[PDB]
Amino acid sequence: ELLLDSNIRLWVVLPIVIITFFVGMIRHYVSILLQSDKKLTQEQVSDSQVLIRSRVLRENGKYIPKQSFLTRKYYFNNPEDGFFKKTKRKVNVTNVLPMILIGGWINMTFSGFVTTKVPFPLTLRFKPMLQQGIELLTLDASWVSSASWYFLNVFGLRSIYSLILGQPADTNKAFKTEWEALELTDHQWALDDVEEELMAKDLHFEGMF
Amino acid sequence: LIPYSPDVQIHAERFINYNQTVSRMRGIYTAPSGLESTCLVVAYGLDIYQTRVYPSKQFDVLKDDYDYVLISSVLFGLVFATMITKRLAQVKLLNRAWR
Amino acid sequence: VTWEEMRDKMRKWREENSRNSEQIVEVGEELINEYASKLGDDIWIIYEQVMIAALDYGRDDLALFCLQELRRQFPGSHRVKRLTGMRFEAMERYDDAIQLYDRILQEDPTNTAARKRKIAIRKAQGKNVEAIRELNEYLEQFVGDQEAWHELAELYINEHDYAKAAFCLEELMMTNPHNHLYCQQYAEVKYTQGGLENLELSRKYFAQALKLNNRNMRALFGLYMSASHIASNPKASAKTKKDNMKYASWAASQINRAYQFAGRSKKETKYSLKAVEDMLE
Amino acid sequence: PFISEAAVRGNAAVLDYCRTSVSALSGATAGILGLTGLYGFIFYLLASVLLSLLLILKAGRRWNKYFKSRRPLFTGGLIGGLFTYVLFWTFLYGMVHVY
Amino acid sequence: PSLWKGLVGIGLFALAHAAFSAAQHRSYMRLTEKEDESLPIDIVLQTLLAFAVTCYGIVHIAGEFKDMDATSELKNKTFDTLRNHPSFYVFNHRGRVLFRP
Amino acid sequence: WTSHLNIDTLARDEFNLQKMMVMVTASGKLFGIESSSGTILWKQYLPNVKPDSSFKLMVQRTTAHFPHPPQCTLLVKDKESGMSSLYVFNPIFGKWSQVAPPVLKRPILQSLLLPVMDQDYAKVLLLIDDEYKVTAFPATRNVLRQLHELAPSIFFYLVDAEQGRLCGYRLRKDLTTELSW
Repeated sequence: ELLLDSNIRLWVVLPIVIITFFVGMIRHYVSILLQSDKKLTQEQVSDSQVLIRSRVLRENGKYIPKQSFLTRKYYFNNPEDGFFKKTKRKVNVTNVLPMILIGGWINMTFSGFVTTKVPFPLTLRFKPMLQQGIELLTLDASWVSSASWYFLNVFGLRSIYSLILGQPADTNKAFKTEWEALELTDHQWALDDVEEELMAKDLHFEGMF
Repeated sequence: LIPYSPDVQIHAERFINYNQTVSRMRGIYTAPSGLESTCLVVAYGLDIYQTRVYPSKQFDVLKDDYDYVLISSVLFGLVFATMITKRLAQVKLLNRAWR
Repeated sequence: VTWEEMRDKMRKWREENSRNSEQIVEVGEELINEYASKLGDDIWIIYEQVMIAALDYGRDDLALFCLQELRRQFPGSHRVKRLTGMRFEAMERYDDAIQLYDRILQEDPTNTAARKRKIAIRKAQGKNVEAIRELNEYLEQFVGDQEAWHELAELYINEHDYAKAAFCLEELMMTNPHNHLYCQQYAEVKYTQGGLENLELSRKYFAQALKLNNRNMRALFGLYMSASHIASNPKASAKTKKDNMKYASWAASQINRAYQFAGRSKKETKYSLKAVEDMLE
Repeated sequence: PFISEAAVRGNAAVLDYCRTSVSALSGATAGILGLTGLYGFIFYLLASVLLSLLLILKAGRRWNKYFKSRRPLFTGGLIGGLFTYVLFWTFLYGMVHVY
Repeated sequence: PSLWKGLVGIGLFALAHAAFSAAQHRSYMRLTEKEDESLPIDIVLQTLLAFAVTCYGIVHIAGEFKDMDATSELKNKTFDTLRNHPSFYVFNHRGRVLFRP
Repeated sequence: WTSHLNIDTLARDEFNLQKMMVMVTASGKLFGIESSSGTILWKQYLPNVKPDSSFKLMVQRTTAHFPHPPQCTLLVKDKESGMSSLYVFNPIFGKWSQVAPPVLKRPILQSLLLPVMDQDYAKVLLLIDDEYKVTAFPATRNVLRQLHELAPSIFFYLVDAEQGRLCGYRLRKDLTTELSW
């Protein structure tokens, strides 16, 4: 049970928390600022919407009558005049590096002393990792340097960030991915027995107000 | 472990008293000093000498070359960076939503 | 009332596509001045919502006021250009609007609001034969637009082309299968379209709408009138006939109970005496 | 029959909020009481049990309209909660018992 | 009620006070070097009660759940708020010649 | 905290790097020097001390106990007469503690400071006579009981350099020693 100075608690324990919190918020806002900018082609969004239409047809086609579903699946999977067959086209490290650099800088600037003691014991083999700035080989492995504290905070504030904060493909290849999956679908009408299911009980008029 | 060398050399950089020589030494007293890295040393001969010895370089106190201004400026350089990047992201999202 | 409630009201009147322009502008004109400082970036969406509503209200004394404060904060924005085009179209200036929208479409070819305002004039000019075609072309370009897929159904129903309106209502029901209104309006289209080949679908859908929303009464009336119409058909078999006379009786056993609870809610008026004499026929 | 994603995501967000808050509170409490070694990782499980009980009492009977299953009320955020629990445990221990 | 926030606030304040009390007791025990090293049950009871109250409070302030059935959110919708399309609005109706010509 | 908005005012710091060195010299003079700077805070003089005496300084009670004052003991043995003397004092201020030490009627051969404490938190000191009878200080009833219950665990050893002997005695329950080795 060592005795450490309160100056350590006031200038290495709390500043590390503040750093690892505000730099995470900054990284989030910077990721938002540099979100994305991609080339948008009208044909790309058109084929994407057509793929979504085919997906919802092969997924929710059991709600429209059978004949309309047959007409749609025929227009989509027709060898002739079918969209998928006839129409042929003519076609993180950067996120995690700042955390490692800040860890290296914190190790460099806050080396040479014990920072805090983790309440759960650790094996001696990790002594050269948690105690980079200390030359004592006899001191327990629970006593860690500043870099270990920073990394513990980095891994422990990820879930706290969620409290303060709110939290097309290759067309020539994409067409076949939906064609092969839609050719095997059949209509299973869900309204073929809805009348008897409704007659089983009365209407929930309670709460009309 | 270092291989056995019989010559235990005396280096001037190891003298815990630079030039405050204690003439005709007669005893050296050591006290635990409350901390875990410093020892209170009192060498009494003709002259009396008192100092502190850190065999492990004071592993439990804050450094003396600690740059208070550096971290006290980096804290603001992070707080104000957050405060401006929040509004920058908000304005960028507003411009993106309103095209 | 406090401004924190007026903001919630202006948000609710915007989530659902309400068109109560008078009540919208009456609250917007206050928020423009009386509480402009209490809300920050929420004032621009309120400007957009109030301008389009005052246009319906026929009050350009506030339309241009909310338009210039949006043109200043967002210089050259495409939404404000669309607002300017809509103001032109509301002031009978259908000539500059087409040029403005062609100028908008040449900067961002993926823009869709200009594509929709290009057919809004055709609907306003009466060229529905041209509006339906220009909307079908846009749909062929931008599939999945669940607003244009309903405007097309409306245009086809007004054009009395009930056959092709079902093709749009099916595209709407595949994407919103949990929406009972899309089922009710499809049942009505099938009812108006043809006979036994379509009443068989209308009866099913007027009941599916009830199963998705037991408080729906239009679907109940539609189910009753579709069951009776298949029961009173010459090409209807005895099995279909008796099943329809059972469905109609089961629906009538609940119509009166709904009306009975309604007449119980109003201690003065009694509505049960109104519909029952109709159900016995 | 038809599940609205905007509600299951809201329920999952509420559960993650509860989990992240109870994990931090439990880390703080374990750091205050000075628990260490195994008596901290057992207190974490006792706190998770208490949180699951409170969640079952919040959902109450007729919970099937809120969650498809009662499994997220138990397993929801065990690891992401354990990490924050360890962090706050170390923080409150090294700021209450140490120093 | 909306008083759950005050409840979690008082719980967090009591937890901070218990932490300060534990810090004081640890300082005293390291000063006198006693072999007992037992935290006073007086402050342990306060810590446990504050933790329980704060957790039960944040369970309530987290926000209420919402039904999974989509057919439950559209049960109050009407066709008067679904026919209207804000994109295809036309302004050549009678409201312009009636309200403020 | 809200209100905030020398030898008496001397108190312990945080790191405990500043202590009070109680120095004894051969001239019979005791000094108290602060370790931080080196200023003699108190002096005391033991009269009739010979140049070749044998001194032994024992810290009995420290300053950790607030109601009870610190207490140091000094055993000085005259080389010629053999008569030893106990001097108890307050190592912070230097005033002789009002507790009268026992009059050691026989020459003291050796002493031993036990971790056993009286109810007053004073670590017991045992002095072995020339007749090999042990004298305890403080010789209260509680220390007498704590020695009657802990006697066979206390061992003295005396090293006579002129004869080259090394004897070792065991403490009995009645404060008597029996030759062990």
